[PDB]
Amino acid sequence: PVPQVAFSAALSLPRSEPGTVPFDRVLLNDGGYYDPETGVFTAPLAGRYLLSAVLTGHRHEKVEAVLSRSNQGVARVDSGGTLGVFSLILPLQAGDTVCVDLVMGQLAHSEEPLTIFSGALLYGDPELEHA
Amino acid sequence: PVPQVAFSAALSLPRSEPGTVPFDRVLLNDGGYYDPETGVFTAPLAGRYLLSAVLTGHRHEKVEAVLSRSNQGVARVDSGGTLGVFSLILPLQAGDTVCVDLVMGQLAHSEEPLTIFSGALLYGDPELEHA
Amino acid sequence: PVPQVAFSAALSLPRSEPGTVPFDRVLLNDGGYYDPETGVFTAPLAGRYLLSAVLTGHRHEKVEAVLSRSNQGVARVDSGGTLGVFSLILPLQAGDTVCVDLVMGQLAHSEEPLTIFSGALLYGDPELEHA
Repeated sequence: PVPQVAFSAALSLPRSEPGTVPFDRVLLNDGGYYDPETGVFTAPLAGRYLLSAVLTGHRHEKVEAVLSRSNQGVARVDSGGTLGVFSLILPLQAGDTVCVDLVMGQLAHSEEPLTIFSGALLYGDPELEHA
Repeated sequence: PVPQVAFSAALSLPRSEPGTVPFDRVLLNDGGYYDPETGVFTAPLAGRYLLSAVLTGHRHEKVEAVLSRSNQGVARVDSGGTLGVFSLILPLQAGDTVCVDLVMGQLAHSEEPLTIFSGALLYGDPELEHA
Repeated sequence: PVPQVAFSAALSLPRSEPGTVPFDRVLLNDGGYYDPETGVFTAPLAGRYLLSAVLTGHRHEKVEAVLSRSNQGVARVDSGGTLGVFSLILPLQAGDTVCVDLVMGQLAHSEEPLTIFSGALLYGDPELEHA
């Protein structure tokens, strides 16, 4: 079959927001699949997919590292301003969910950056089984 | 059918040029399709394609943002040293034309950087119609 | 036929290493094909592939440029801290091998950074011949 799924959204709100930023730029993503408002990414794709996250510089320090399902830790989108970090590929389980850790030092500063999260389907698993 | 099109060129001229730079490194692009001398990109591909522009740092300030056909503004290749900015995907119309705006402040300095413009075909629209 | 090959490894050793870093994070690469311990990349893929190298900043100066088979020089993974530099595409010969040049100034400092080398197959040459 052909899952033909693509997904990508852009954030550009005006100024001071009440908290974290949602996404109003629907560029391409009918099913949505991964809500960037909560970051709860439910990926049924099953296959090989191209993921790309935009890394804010923020040289003021702190450690950003997104959790990865099945191992926790695992920085695929690593930002240092059984466990390893990867960027190109994407070892993800069917239905599993990814979550961002954003807490590595309390005494810090207050800020609200912006981030773009795109990720398009490249190839899906076409059975590929052999009894 | 199979449009099988790829296009990408590299710039590396010696030193001071009389103005903007052309491209003499033919890596892979028989049809050419998008003239990087004028930037008039006529894309007949129609489908999903992979585009990648190289961002010069130039921290000296000024705002670089490439125009996008149908809306004007629209920074897909955004560089800040209905309208939104995207990097991974590429919503382009068949025959559409992309153009860069490079004017956001007159009182500035004179310089001539270099830029690499690669972009390879990923998947094309194979009819996909259903009466 | 279907070569179905993917390859990518991650390095994260503890602290001071005796020399260059190997790779213990097997993310996806059964054949291996390109040993990152020596960098001797033997690519039989033959087709179009997506390559991505991670560039360490190292603003302390020096010139890093990976050699390219068939021409020598040719900086595909260029880092300046018949010959041209490209990043997206990948003009590689079947069986040829790529090697990194890491010597552009003797009077320098001693350091041992880390690097991630991923590269996944996109499309292979399916005969495409026409007597």
